[PDB]
Amino acid sequence: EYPTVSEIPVGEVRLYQIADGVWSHIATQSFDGAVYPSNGLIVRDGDELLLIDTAWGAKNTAALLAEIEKQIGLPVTRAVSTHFHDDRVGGVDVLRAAGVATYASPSTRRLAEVEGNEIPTHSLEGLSSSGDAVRFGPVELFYPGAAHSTDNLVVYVPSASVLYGGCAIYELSRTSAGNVADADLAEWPTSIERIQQHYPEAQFVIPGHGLPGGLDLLKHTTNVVKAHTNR
Ligand SMILES: O=C(O)c1nccn1Cc1ccc(O)cc1
Ligand SMILES: [Zn+2]
Ligand SMILES: [Zn+2]
Ligand SMILES: [Zn+2]
Repeated sequence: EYPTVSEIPVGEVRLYQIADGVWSHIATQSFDGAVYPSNGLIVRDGDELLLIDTAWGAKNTAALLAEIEKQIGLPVTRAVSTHFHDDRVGGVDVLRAAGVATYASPSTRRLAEVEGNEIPTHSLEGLSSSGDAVRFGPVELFYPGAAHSTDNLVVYVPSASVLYGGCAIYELSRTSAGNVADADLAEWPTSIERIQQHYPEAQFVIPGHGLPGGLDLLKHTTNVVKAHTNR
């Protein structure tokens, strides 16, 4: 069973194997009195690991590295942050001090610097235009267009048919929008459409928060976004 927020003390990290050589990591963080679960991804690349997104803070990200060594035992050599918010880049300095090469799009690096969030060291080129895709080792990176944020990327694992949608995709159990201060409401459903059209073969779909599912998370997200648009 997939872990939920009441099962994870803030400061601890769970791993959940999705497929051969593909895990999610789950952590929790408090914000404005409430506690929120958050996902990232781990993809085996030969005898090293590619990390997708931090565990939302320095403390959680150190625990993330320790759980990975405990349960997997392979080195995390590169990390990709899928947008500039703290649940994606919070902990980047911990990754760098551990010798992880940290990556993000120029768009994400630029926004992180303006917000005051931690800044991934390396730039991911070739992703500035909606529909752009580039290979990054064992995954494909895809920029669907602005949605939850103007810079959000999605990540696809072709060997396992795992689509990591990040925060542009909502879990089915989430029926209201949430933190859309930085969203492009007008373009969000169009960007989701681009994800559908580019990865129709996806078997598993991982949201940035909550329970994985299939491609029906995409239509669900469109519904929730349109309802918030019509407030
Ligand atoms: O929406 C987001 O992307 C986000 N990032 C940090 C906090 N949130 C809001 C949230 C709301 C409900 C949840 O189950 C989980 C998260
Ligand atoms: Zn976000
Ligand atoms: Zn988020
Ligand atoms: Zn729904």
